[PDB]
Amino acid sequence: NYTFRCLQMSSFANRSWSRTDSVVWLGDLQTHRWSNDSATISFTKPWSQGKLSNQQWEKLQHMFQVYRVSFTRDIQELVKMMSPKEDYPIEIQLSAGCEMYPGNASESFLHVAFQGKYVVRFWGTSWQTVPGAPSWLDLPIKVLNADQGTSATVQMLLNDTCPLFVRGLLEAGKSDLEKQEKPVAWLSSVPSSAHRQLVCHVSGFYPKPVWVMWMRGDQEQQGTHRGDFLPNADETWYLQATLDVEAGEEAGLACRVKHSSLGGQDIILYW
Amino acid sequence: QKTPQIQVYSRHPPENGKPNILNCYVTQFHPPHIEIQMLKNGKKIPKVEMSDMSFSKDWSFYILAHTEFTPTETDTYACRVKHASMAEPKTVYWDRDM
Amino acid sequence: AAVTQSPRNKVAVTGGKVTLSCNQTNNHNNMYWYRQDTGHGLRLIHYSYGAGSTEKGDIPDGYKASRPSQENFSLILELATPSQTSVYFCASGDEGYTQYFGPGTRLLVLEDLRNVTPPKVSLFEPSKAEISHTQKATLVCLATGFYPDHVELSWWVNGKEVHSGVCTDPQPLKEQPALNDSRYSLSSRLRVSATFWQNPRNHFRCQVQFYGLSENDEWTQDRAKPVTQIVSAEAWGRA
Amino acid sequence: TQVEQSPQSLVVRQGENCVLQCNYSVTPDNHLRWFKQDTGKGLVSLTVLVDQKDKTSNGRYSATLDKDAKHSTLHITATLLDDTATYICVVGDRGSALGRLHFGAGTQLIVIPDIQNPDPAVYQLRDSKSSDKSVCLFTDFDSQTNVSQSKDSDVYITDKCVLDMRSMDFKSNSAVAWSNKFACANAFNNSIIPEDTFFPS
Ligand SMILES: CCCCCCCCCCCCCCCCCCCCCCCCCC(=O)N[C@@H](CO[C@H]1O[C@H](CO)[C@H](OCc2ccc(C(C)(C)C)cc2)[C@H](O)[C@H]1O)[C@H](O)[C@H](O)CCCCCCCCCCCCCC
Ligand SMILES: *[C@@H]1O[C@H](CO[C@@H]2O[C@@H](C)[C@@H](O)[C@@H](O)[C@@H]2O)[C@@H](O[C@@H]2O[C@H](CO)[C@@H](O)[C@H](O)[C@H]2NC(C)=O)[C@H](O)[C@H]1NC(C)=O
Ligand SMILES: *[C@@H]1O[C@H](CO)[C@@H](O[C@@H]2O[C@H](CO)[C@@H](O)[C@H](O)[C@H]2NC(C)=O)[C@H](O)[C@H]1NC(C)=O
Ligand SMILES: *[C@@H]1O[C@H](CO)[C@@H](O)[C@H](O)[C@H]1NC(C)=O
Ligand code: NA
Ligand code: NA
Ligand code: NA
Repeated sequence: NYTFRCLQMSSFANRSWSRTDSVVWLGDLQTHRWSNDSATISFTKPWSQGKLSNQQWEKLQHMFQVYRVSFTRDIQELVKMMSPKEDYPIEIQLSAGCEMYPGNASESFLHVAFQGKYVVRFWGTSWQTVPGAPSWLDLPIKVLNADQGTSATVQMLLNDTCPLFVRGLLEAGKSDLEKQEKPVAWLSSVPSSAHRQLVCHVSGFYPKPVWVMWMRGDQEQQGTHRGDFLPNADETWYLQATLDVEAGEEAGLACRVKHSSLGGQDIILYW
Repeated sequence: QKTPQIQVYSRHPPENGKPNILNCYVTQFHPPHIEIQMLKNGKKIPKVEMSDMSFSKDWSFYILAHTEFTPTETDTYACRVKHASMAEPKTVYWDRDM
Repeated sequence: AAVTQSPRNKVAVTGGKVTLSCNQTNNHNNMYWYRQDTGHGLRLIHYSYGAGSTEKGDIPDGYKASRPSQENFSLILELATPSQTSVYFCASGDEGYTQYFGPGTRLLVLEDLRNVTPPKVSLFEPSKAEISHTQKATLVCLATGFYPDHVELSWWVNGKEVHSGVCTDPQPLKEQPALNDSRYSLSSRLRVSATFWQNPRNHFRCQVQFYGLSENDEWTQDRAKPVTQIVSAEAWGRA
Repeated sequence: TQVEQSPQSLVVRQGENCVLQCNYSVTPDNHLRWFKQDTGKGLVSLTVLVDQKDKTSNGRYSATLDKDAKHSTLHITATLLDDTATYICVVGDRGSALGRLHFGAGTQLIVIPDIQNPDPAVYQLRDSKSSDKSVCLFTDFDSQTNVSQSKDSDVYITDKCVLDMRSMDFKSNSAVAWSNKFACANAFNNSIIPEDTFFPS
């Protein structure tokens, strides 16, 4: 199952100044970038056009080019309309795309956040507010839902274009999507409010699923704390696993790493 | 206005004298306007590469800075961030042991 | 969904204050002011998304907008200039794209009011030669000596306005085309059947609404103040 | 401008068809409206076109829109005198109140009325109050005839003007002449008037 996510972030500093920047993800791989400074959407993979013909891509891009300009003016007009309820600066984020399931099934979504809070989605044939959203948004929703042309275009974009485009991406991008990159590990230590803290560093692995445990022989140390997954710049992952121990208790300890890329040959590092 | 988390880590196992890549991962901030610098001995490294800014499930922003570096016994490396959520710039030093 | 404008016609002097009003009983949030000048499409001056909101359009300079209520949207010319001589259109709408336009307001801004003069109106009765030759009867109305050219000429039979059988000159003509501020003349015809003209219960009236000075306007000349007024001339049918 | 109309003006005879053009660069183009504006009057909507390739009709008016070419035409079938007007193309850039309207500058149509049964004549009419004052009425000439402005500075002559007696289905041209000086025999000497013009007395 892969989630395709188009992420738009728009800053409005005052009546005149604004910028809109977009990134596109298929799972955890970036497929597109669209900087405010650029007239055109940039591919960040050789296969970013999917299975769309040049004419189909050109047509899709043109729709987005009109959208970006139109969006910018509409927000500025909605601010005037709700004035002085809402003032600049304003941040609007959109998260749109589809999740792909087996058997040619998918679900599409278009979620909108205002000043960092999810307030609005497109659902069915119209815009709606979601639970918790402020009441003033009822007027913008009324205005947005008057635009039958936008509703018809968005319906087609979510229902048809997104899944068709993404199915093509999954075919074209298969060998990047299914890449296996091996982790490399190393050990280190620091003090921690006392006691020592051993660190097992694991870096360069893809895809994300990984297993890392501190161990004495065959005894999995239950005090092992996995950190967050941190990205490397080359579309691999970094993770560290810590263990709090007593000074002089380090002997016997090892760090074991399981990953799909190692083909059963685990990494074992003895302190 | 959420306050930025800063995590500094090397791409490869660090070895004094060996070229490597240093990453600075800034997360959980908003609004998205931010200044990120990577420092060698408190001096701004030139030609630092930035990823495109993105955001998470929870709508908070994140971005990855990275730069080539050669660790040594003597030289200090840090990532310094200015963001409206903070009165002063925050500096997080690279510690190879962490 | 109806929209009205007042005044419908205004003669003003440079430096004076002019207010154009638009009223709208549709409970529309949104109202819009435009001007129409020959050689251009309508151009947006100011608009409003509700009471208290005013927003600059494409050509706001020299105009102030005011939206005191849902019903009323005003365009205020604080210091009127000749460049603001135009036809002004107000419109209203709800969340939908349709703008419902008012009937328009004609504004003329003169440099000076010294030459403003109301018309004399005369009604000329049908020739008996026409009646015997055609079994039709043409009345002619003549408005003369007026300045500027902001007049509306209409025909009334027994207290009700008539349009059928009418034609009014598209433009007033200048009485002294050599002179800078020539006075104007305008003619209109009303043609009816001979039997209609011959019926002595038929009362015919030609009316000219003249637009000139207001009550508020200063007047320093000896002659009567040439205010906005109706001048008319009438005749009864007869055998 | 982003909305251009062609022709700028045209003259047609009653009963003829004509076609008016609108070309625009407005983006996006949600809908296109045609207005009719009679002299000194307001805007009367004739049709609105909304589809990528659209066709509409409204009596003798029909219209097309091609959003790919950014082009619209308005067709008037069998023109009548009352079609004399300015015809205005407007493009709305949104399907909601967030839209701006982009107005073309308009096309002026003049329709020359068809005078079936001419009977050119010059009549004298007397003032209702002071019978010493009069005007001369040149009437019932066909649209071939042109009325020329005045020779003397003290003599006034109006342009021709068609009236329409609707209940009788009857139209007639006329022009008016008067002077502070002057007889109706001599009033329209500066005009090429028909030979069979009736001068009574
Ligand atoms: C999303 C899935 C995409 C997957 C495939 C593509 C993947 C490839 C990489 C893509 C990279 C792009 C990155 C961007 C990512 C984020 C994008 C997600 C947002 C998508 C929204 C797309 C909206 C498209 C439409 C648009 O631009 N509307 C805009 C232009 O509309 C005008 O032009 C159109 C021309 O297509 C139509 O006119 C043509 C028309 C007329 C009639 C008809 C009929 C069939 C009915 C006769 C049809 C057509 C319209 O009617 C006309 O009004 C319109 O201005 C919208 O309002 C823009 C904003 C929409 C989003 C609003 C979000 C909600 C914000 C809430 C804010 C509240 C804050 C208040 C303070
Ligand atoms: C597009 O599909 C929707 C229903 O799908 C949901 O909403 C989409 C925008 C997308 O997010 C999907 O993944 C969702 O599952 C259709 O909406 C229905 O339309 C009918 C009549 O048009 C209406 O009676 C239903 O109530 C709608 N369903 C809901 C949940 O509101 C829509 O018609 C489809 N449009 C086209 C053009 O295919
Ligand atoms: C983001 O991109 C938009 C669109 O290109 C920029 O808006 C344009 O800015 C230029 C230069 O200031 C103006 O001449 C144009 O009128 C603007 N275009 C439109 C369509 O309005 C905007 O300035 C960019 N934002 C930033 C902060 O650079
Ligand atoms: C609007 O915001 C920008 C960016 O914050 C700022 O630099 C600029 O001074 C502002 N412009 C105006 C006209 O106020
Ligand atoms: Na006045
Ligand atoms: Na104009
Ligand atoms: Na006659």
